[PDB]
Amino acid sequence: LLVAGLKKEVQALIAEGIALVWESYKLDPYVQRLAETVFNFQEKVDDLLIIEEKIDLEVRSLETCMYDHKTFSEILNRVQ
Amino acid sequence: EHLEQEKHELRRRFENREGEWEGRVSELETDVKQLQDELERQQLHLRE
Repeated sequence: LLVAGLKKEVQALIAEGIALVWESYKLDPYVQRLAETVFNFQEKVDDLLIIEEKIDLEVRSLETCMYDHKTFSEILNRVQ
Repeated sequence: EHLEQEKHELRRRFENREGEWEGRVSELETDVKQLQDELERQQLHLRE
């Protein structure tokens, strides 16, 4: 869901290139355009995987953490 | 978009015929060089 907006953008540019042809010189701006968008999509996906695993670890910690408000509240501070 | 396609194809045919011209010029210059070598050889044969 978080990458839903970014992924559609690539599908849009992919949808744009599906109309283009080699005879047009629009291929070369398009090649520049697709690389930038695909480059951003890779980076933001990589960012979320790092963040999402941290959140997964943190929420997992709630199962096994000590039963006191500070221990819980500290964990809920990290996830926030 | 049609103007862009036409422009690209013009650039393409431009470059292709340009390469053809360079090849023709090089081949004719090669003919001139070889034939000048043969003229030198024939003059040397004349003196010999």
